[PDB]
Amino acid sequence: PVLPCHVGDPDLWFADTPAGLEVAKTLCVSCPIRRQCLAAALQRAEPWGVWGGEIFDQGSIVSHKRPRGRPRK
Amino acid sequence: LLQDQLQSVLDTLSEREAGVVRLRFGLTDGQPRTLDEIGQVYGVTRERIRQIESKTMSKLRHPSRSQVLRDGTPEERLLRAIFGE
DNA sequence: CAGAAAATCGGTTGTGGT
DNA sequence: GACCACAACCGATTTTCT
Ligand code: SF4
Repeated sequence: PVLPCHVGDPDLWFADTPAGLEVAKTLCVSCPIRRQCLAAALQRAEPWGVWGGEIFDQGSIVSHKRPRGRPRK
Repeated sequence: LLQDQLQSVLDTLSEREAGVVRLRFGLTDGQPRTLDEIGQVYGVTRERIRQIESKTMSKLRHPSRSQVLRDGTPEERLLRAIFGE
């Protein structure tokens, strides 16, 4: 099988900006494996990265990664 | 054989990430290292090395790096620690 | 404008468990 | 004592709010 993650540079899926993670997350939408990827990553409680089209943070899904500074109100 | 291609994916990490896993699994000289020793080489504490190693293992599990490589020596143990038991 | 506040980051400390 | 997992904490920096 050919996967969208395996083309490019993989650190995109572990990108530090919320932007890079959103990019990788939309790249995952084309993956023939996606729901697998997600299930297995949840079942290993991955600490970070984008798996099956979702951002992970300490074993759960975070939807959006917080930016670096103080939050806008 | 095979030992080479993982040395490829190792080379997709930063030097500290790669070296931390190399030392942990004794890939270059057969001897696994303790977290403390590893910290001594990179000038940081053992706990920092543990955090680095956790995240790097997460990266190695990731299909972007691990999918091409699904096919008691230290490389055996590394592949084992990547996947299940 | 000038702080103050809130958050992440890379890292250490403290506690405790085999 | 050796080894390490977990959480709390720390100084720097970054961003935004008053
Ligand atoms: S679903 Fe899995 S393999 Fe596909 S792009 Fe996302 S993380 Fe990579």
